Amino acid sequence: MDVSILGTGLMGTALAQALIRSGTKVTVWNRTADRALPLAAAGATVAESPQSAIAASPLIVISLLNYEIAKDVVTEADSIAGKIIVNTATGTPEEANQFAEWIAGRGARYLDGAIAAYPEDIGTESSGINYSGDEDVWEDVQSLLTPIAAQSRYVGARPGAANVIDAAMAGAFFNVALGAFHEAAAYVRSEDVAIAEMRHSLHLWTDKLLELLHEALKAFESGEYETDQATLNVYAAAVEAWQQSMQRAGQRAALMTANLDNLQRACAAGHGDKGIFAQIETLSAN
Amino acid sequence: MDVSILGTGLMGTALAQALIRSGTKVTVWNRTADRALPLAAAGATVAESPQSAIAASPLIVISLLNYEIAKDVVTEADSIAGKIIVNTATGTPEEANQFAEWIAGRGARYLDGAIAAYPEDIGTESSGINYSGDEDVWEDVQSLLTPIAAQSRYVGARPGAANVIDAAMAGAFFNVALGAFHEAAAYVRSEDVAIAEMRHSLHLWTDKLLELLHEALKAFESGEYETDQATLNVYAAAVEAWQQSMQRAGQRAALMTANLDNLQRACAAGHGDKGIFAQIETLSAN
Repeated sequence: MDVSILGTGLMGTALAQALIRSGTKVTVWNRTADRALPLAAAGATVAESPQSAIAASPLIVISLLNYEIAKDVVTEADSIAGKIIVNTATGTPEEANQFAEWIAGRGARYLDGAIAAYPEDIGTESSGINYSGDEDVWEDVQSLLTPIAAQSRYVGARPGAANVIDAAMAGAFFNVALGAFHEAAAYVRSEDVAIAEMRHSLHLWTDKLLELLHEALKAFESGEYETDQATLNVYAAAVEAWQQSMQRAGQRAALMTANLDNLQRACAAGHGDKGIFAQIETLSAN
Repeated sequence: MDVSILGTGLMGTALAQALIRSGTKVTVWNRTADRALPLAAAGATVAESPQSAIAASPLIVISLLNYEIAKDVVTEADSIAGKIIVNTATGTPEEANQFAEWIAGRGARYLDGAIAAYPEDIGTESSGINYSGDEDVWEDVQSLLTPIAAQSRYVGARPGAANVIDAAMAGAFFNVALGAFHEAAAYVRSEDVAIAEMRHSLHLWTDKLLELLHEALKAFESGEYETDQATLNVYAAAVEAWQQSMQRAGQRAALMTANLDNLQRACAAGHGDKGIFAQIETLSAN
């Protein structure tokens, strides 16, 4: 089974490159056009149009800026029927559900995608893609798609699901975490301590965070926030003290305040004596 | 050279245990008292009092609740002179600077400590301790202390420095990051997506975060926030969209709002077109 990629903007290219070395006939197409030139040299048919691209292959992997564009690009096909559309655009679950219902109604199969990886990562161990939607579909493309990422996982029948998790992981968690470290290093610099001396500990802390993440997950699946050691109250105190120390250093410490606030709410709603994982119970705006 | 540990409350014990297997004479003491019983069985002289503990050995590693207690415990020694005091209590830099100046004035040498590790971690690879203060001292105890942690680093002549970084790393960064993931997983659960499907990606994301941390660090040392790809503006948009999506799901998304706020300030102060590492320039309360 052969595949066509709509979009060559670094990712799509990487996607393509991986698929060719995996052992598959590949056909590309790009609205920017010239940017797909190199792919030919690799070993990929380029294509006049969307229409010819769609027509070339039974599996179509979209790789375009957003959903609006991908809607517009496969509007130009006339018939997309009996084809598999695999859209790896990041966006809302709503966007993914609308677009899935649309593909379904032009007699096409769908699978929504979300890519945890830098373009350069795609061949290698440091790469993961999640998919959601008709599981029948994922079953029919696993073998063809798993090769291009180290980790490839069907994460649920809701089309919007890979987008929820990509939001959660890349936004809610990842980006905030990356800001937290800015607050951190700014504090360290404001105490005229050398920021460099935070270098050797980085991997200890990320190693520690990972463990705890797994543990938080366990405690979210279970109801069990059994105290065990350091309680909500303990943490609210420690963080208040850190906030203050950060504030006195002349740092808005906004992430910390938000962390504190989250933690106090958990205590004030009477979770003060459970484990930290119980701060989850008070994150609804209510 | 031999050592005495004041405090056996899990950590101190672990500290002790490690020091004995390293090949050192060890002498313990505990105010809770009974809790030091087992250490004897390992191979450690227990001690009537602080005074006898201090007196037993030239190097004294304190391991007590806070600084107030450690002040009170070595007030009871009469003479602490020509001894090395190594205090591994977490606290403010101020607390560390007061206490260092005090030890210095009873003719004793000081080194302030901060422990990135769970008690159980102490023997093993997953362990680090930072020290700050007179570097002459650290030079005289490196060989005796490095064995008990995988990573042991003198992080500056400011006594308060190990406490600044432990605040930064464990509070500003670590704890906030652990909250961010609560916001994350709460969002995922609120879209009736299964929280379990965030398990396999965890180590990819923590692996990614580590790299970026190193990179942020590079860009903080350098002035160089050269754009290179995704700009402040790009990120402010993505995060606003994520916030909204999280909000619409009925989530206070406070960490995200704070992250957004941090990011907008950076743009409004005209960094919109540099790399994300430039959000640091706008964290002062100003």
